[PDB]
Amino acid sequence: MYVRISGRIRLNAHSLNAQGGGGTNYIEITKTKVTVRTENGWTVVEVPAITGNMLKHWHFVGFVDYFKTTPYGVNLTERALRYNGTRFGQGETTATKANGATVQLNDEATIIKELADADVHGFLAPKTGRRRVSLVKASFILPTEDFIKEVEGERLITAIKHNRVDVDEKGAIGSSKEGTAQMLFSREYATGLYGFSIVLDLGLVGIPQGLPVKFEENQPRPNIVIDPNERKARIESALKALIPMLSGYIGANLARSFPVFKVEELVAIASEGPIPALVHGFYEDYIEANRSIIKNARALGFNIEVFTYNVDLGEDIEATKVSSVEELVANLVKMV
Amino acid sequence: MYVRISGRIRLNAHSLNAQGGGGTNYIEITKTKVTVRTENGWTVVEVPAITGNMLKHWHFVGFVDYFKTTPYGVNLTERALRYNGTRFGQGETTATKANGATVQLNDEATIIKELADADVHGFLAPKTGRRRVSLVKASFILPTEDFIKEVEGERLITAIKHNRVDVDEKGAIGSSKEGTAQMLFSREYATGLYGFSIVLDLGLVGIPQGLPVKFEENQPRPNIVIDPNERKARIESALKALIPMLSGYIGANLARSFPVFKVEELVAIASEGPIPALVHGFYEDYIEANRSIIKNARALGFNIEVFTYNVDLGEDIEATKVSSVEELVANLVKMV
Amino acid sequence: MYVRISGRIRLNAHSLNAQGGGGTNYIEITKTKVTVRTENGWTVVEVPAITGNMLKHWHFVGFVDYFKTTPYGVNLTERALRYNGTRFGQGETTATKANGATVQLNDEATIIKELADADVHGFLAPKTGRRRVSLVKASFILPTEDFIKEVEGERLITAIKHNRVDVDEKGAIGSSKEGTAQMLFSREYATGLYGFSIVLDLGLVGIPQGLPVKFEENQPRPNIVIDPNERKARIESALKALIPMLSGYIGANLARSFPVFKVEELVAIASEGPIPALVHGFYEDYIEANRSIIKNARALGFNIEVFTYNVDLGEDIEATKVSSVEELVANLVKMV
Amino acid sequence: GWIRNIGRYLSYLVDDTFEEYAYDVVDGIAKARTQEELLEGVYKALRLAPKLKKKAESKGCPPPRIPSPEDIEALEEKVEQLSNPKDLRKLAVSLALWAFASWNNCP
Amino acid sequence: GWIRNIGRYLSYLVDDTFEEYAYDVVDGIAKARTQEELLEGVYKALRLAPKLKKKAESKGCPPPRIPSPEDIEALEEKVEQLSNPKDLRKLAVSLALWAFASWNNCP
Amino acid sequence: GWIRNIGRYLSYLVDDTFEEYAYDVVDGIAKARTQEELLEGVYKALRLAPKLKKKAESKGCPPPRIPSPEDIEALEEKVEQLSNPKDLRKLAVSLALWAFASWNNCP
Amino acid sequence: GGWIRNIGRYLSYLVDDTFEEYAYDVVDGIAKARTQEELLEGVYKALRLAPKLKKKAESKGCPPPRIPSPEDIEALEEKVEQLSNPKDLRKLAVSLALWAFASWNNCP
Amino acid sequence: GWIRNIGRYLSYLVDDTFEEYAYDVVDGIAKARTQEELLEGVYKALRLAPKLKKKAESKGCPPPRIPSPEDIEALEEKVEQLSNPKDLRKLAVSLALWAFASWNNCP
Repeated sequence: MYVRISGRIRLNAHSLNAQGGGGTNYIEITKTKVTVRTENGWTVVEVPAITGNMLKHWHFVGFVDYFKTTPYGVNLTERALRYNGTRFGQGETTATKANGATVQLNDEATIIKELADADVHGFLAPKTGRRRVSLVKASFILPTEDFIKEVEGERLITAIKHNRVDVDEKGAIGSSKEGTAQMLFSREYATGLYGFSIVLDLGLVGIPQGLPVKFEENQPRPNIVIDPNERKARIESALKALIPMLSGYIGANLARSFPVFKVEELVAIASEGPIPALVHGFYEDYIEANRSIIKNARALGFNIEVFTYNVDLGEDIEATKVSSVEELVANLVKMV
Repeated sequence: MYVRISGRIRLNAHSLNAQGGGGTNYIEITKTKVTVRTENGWTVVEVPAITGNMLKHWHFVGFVDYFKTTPYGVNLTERALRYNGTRFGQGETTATKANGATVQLNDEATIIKELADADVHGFLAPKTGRRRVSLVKASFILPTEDFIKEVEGERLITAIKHNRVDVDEKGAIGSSKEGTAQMLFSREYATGLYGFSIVLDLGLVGIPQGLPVKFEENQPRPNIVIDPNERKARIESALKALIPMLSGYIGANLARSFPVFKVEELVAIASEGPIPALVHGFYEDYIEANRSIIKNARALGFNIEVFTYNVDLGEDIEATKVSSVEELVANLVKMV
Repeated sequence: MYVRISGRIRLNAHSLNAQGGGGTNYIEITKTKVTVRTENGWTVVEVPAITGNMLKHWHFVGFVDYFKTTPYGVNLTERALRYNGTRFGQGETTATKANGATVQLNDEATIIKELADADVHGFLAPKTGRRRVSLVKASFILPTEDFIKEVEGERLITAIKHNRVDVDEKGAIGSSKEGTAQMLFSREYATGLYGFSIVLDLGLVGIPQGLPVKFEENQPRPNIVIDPNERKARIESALKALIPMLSGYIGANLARSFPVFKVEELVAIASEGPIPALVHGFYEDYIEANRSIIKNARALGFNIEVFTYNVDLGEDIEATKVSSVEELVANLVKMV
Repeated sequence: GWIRNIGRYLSYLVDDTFEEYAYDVVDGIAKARTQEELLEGVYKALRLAPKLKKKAESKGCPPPRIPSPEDIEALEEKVEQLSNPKDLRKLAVSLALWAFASWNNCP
Repeated sequence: GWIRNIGRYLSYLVDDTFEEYAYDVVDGIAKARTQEELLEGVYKALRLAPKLKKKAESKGCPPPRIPSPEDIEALEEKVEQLSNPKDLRKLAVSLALWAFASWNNCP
Repeated sequence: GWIRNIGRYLSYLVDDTFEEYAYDVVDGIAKARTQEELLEGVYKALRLAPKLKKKAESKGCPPPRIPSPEDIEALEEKVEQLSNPKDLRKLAVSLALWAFASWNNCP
Repeated sequence: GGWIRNIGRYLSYLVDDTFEEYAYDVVDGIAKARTQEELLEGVYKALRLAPKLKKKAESKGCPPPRIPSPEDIEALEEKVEQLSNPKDLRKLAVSLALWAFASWNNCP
Repeated sequence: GWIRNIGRYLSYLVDDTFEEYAYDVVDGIAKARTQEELLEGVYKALRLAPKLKKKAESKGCPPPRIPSPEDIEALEEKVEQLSNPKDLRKLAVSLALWAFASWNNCP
């Protein structure tokens, strides 16, 4: 079961995915270049953004959070309990098990049947050479094009400096000459209307990549190495992992920033067969394009199911109006 | 007690979280830029705000204040008694308890066992490398969209200028050559209606982050290193810490400003397991965005229990109509 | 049945086809030198690009994906089923069919009959010398010339640093002496308005190139070693393989980058007879060149069909306006 | 160039030897979005004329230089024809670029 | 020459001592594309001049070199002929390059 | 355009060499947002004319120039056809801004 | 006129070990200096990392980096001002770009 | 004449023990009509220092030696006066010639 969700969200006072400071007193958010038409030729502007790697890691955190409560939660990597996104590292041969056992890196079927995070997000063991591509693909989160076009430059990143109080046992504040630590570190906070294009394929969950099908009697028999109930639980956990991602649990510095989050709109498509990924919501005319992407795909012979959040998508399209993301994932988990 | 609360508060005549000014005669309230639709194109406006660091520190102050009274209050860091916001220095290896004992900074299980504030707010030891994610996360305090948009200008800030008078033993004002320690000391004063969306993942208290769940025989169990009564006391103190937060004990310049405070409305959800982060109250229609986030959340299998103050939240949703803040805390602590 | 496609596709925050570093923490994006006319005389500029080899590999991946669902999916290679792009490396004489059967390499007709990938994408067997040129040609992906004219370069590239958080059982980063794997690599991300051109020479599927005709009594006829249903299914799968190119499944690092990838405009031609390829979309003046090259070609007596998306082609040309790429592939598969 | 004369007066209220430190009005003039905001900021800056007139002599300083009534005409005619936010913001920032300069006053 | 003085002043915002690390103003001045961005970045940089003046005696360092009114009142019309971003980027980078030089701010 | 005579009259009650220094009327002129209070403020400012006329000869300088009745009348049809507050307050703040300058009231 | 080595010594701190600051992008941009404007931009990008190296050198028992003197900046500015031809601009850029990779004894 | 120390470095990019096979740098340094392309080629060859050093480090045998900064200025202080290509050839070809020798690096 493959599901593609893309939409527009509003962020304010967020500082997700900063470029760090390297031990210095200035930490700034990641920025990258985008191209806009601006009715005067395609110009390139630099805007704040959060990398897809961090979004994928937060999806993994949500997945491992919602998989523990499942009775099949023993089949998990012990390192993944503390949200350590390492998989197998570089110089590793035996992977720890949440139960306390050990897993040999080879025999990818064993890896996917015993570790759940490696099943969904893939893994790499270079000591032997085993690879498994991630079944969840995350895209960048850029501010939407029309917002940049209609803001007319006028950068929206504000540098707020908030200190570090160091009260000594004598109630004194000094410098490094006495053994104290007093720095007024500054952090960059931003805002704007961003877009997300989370795409995730779950048809290969529990399916080794060395032999997806068995061909017992010349039939495309899926090669599931785990219990079907376990596969269903894994898919349900992965689908419910979108509950915290679109509720505000994405990004760094949640303790002191906790981005002011609200999903402005989104569209999601789900199917059992392979389908084109929906265009990102960063572009201004994505919605109409997505409508076509739906309208001309159902007639081709795909049983695409479409859910929208306050998105019209015209008419004559079997689209379900979800009141919130929670109702969306509730609809998705029914067809697993 | 994964408790999420968000609401609107009428912060009138405050000066919380200034910009420091480096000690000159002019100091200003920190400002950040937020996006508003205005129904004719999204525009960014710069308005006063309260950084989440300040809110988290004041939560820590309330936590230690309400944890000292509990007989289990011995396990507090020495620096925490004086409300020192620091958690661990850049190059220190040991910590001092209230009674004067010494706590090592390795095997963070014992650190969270013998320390209370570091257990519930997290810490960081650069030398040994220990870390702990904060169990209390707070968001910015921003003026709401419906208010920021309908003012149509109205700079809010007034910059009242009040200076110190100094007289010597002869009743002489003095001059600059004699110093007399006179400065004009102009300060900015703001107003408006703001929102807050602080969250508390308190269900992980007293549990080491390295091994959050132990496996006795292929079955999960929480790794409660501390006594269960100690855990209950810590949870009760953390919940009651919100009482001197919605009463006017947040920010700085309390000795002179002490904001004229009142909670206009609020909604809180306690539940037991991982639940979606409640959306911020900064947006105008958040109530609707909440009415569609808890009514359908209960359908997925979440035991969400919702308390509301001055918010209808429909009628089909079983919402407890709380009349104040501290009895909301009482309802929250009834389920310990 | 021959197909040619060209057009302009917009890319943002893509990291497709980097040099990969190999033995360093820097992941350089591939560069190539292109000739820009310019009013000051022809110059050469270094721009990011996607090699055609990797584009062809992605087309093969899409072809396998949409050919497995076909009931005739048994005629695939074991390596092809794993997306292994190698075909009959040196020193080997046998092919492992996905069914587990063994296919000899002494005859081209048998290979193309029992192996779909070798038939469609060509193959080489250095041990026995059997060769077959691929039936799909892919050109490089370059930023369009007028884009370079308008942006004056701007270096069109950013570098984003990603860490490898190595948290051990004790929660430590290490000092490169215990066995830790914590460092900080970096990735190169680019954007721009690229141009693509794909040639589908689907007229020899199921037809060996040694003896393309039979001449039973001196009249031409195709030499097909498969039943017409197999040829139809192969052609339909190849045509549908363009869907996971114009939707965003082009490039590497899809787990973290997943290029934003909106298609901007496109023109496609399709005819049974041999047709000249269209002008690649990199050139700014390719609309008029393509218009002339289709008008005159139709004037010679070629029964070509023209599909256009977001391009006018004037009014004299009888071309069909296609709303989106899946509609284009539907129209293509409608005419055999 | 018709702005340095008023810029000197603007700098008179944020420098030493005059004890004003009214950063608020200068920031309002510099950070002006609409022309009404810029007019209000300039009005507030020009409001503190009489306070600084006789205080300079009481502190042994030459009288401060009010902009001549001629330049108000030019400023008004310029702000009337400047409606776009770009040029208006450019003028507003250029008005107070040297508000914190090193003008030699009260030797 | 008219760039060394302003660069000297800008170098005071990032250096040893003078504990006020403001990389935002330097970044905005260097990365400015249009005239308005450069002007507002310069205004933001000069807004901290009273802070540097106050901090000079607070640490015993010599008083900072506040730019004279002459160089700014020349630089303003030096800016107001640049119709292409290519000639503005070089000016901005020249302005912001001196901020990271080994100046003897506090000998 | 009927804007300098009223500015002179407003300045005549704030400028030096006089005794009646009523900042209330000039302050309220700037802070005006509706027709009724603005008309009340201008009328209140004009009612100070007799005192200025009677004190003009106390110094021997030429008497202040009271705005002509046509100038006063023009304001009625100039303000009656303004409905938006943005343009209504622009004239209100311009009237107060024109009061502060550096001419000579009377030799 | 002798300042090329002075700025190359500073530039070499962005590639060598014992610093954990592998900023190859700025070195490549300076080495690929097509025109004077983005050559100056690359130099500014290299100089922006000066505080990081300056403060982290003392954190690992190493001498502070030899940040180029304002005289070096003046020399670079005057060299760029008189250069309007890419012919010598290429060799000028390569001159200070090549010193980045050298066996400097930064930490004994 | 400071050729062996750079000849070994250029041989590092072609020796079979280093399976990277970057022949473009050798051809670029060998085929160099003028100054700029020779300098660009030697810079390209020098840019692969991390590759060589921590690819040989991963192999176990001792790492390659980067050319010392002492003779780095030696190349540029002599190539500046070699305007004539014919006299440039005598070292341009030899730089690549010394890269195809044995240079036993590590067993």
